[PDB]
Amino acid sequence: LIANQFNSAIGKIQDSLSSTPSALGKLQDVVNQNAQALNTLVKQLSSN
Amino acid sequence: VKNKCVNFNFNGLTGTGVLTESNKKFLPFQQFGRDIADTTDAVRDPQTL
Repeated sequence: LIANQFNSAIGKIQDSLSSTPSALGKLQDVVNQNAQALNTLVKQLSSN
Repeated sequence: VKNKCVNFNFNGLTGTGVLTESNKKFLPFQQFGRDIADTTDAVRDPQTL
């Protein structure tokens, strides 16, 4: 019984991750913020 | 002179870099091309268009 519950839970984990697209936002936001900072720095070259 | 680091002076626009045959298709009323950081990255040769 414990073996079947464990295997079923792992399979539900992988296809739930495969379905929901907004799962990894904790990582993604980090990347976004860094890129966004660099972006503003570049356009500060175009100010008088 | 192309594919060499040269000092270019195109109609008073001054700079340093490598001139390369491009793939950008200018419209006939345009004579420059700028970057996000306001640096020219495409230019039209005033003698041979």
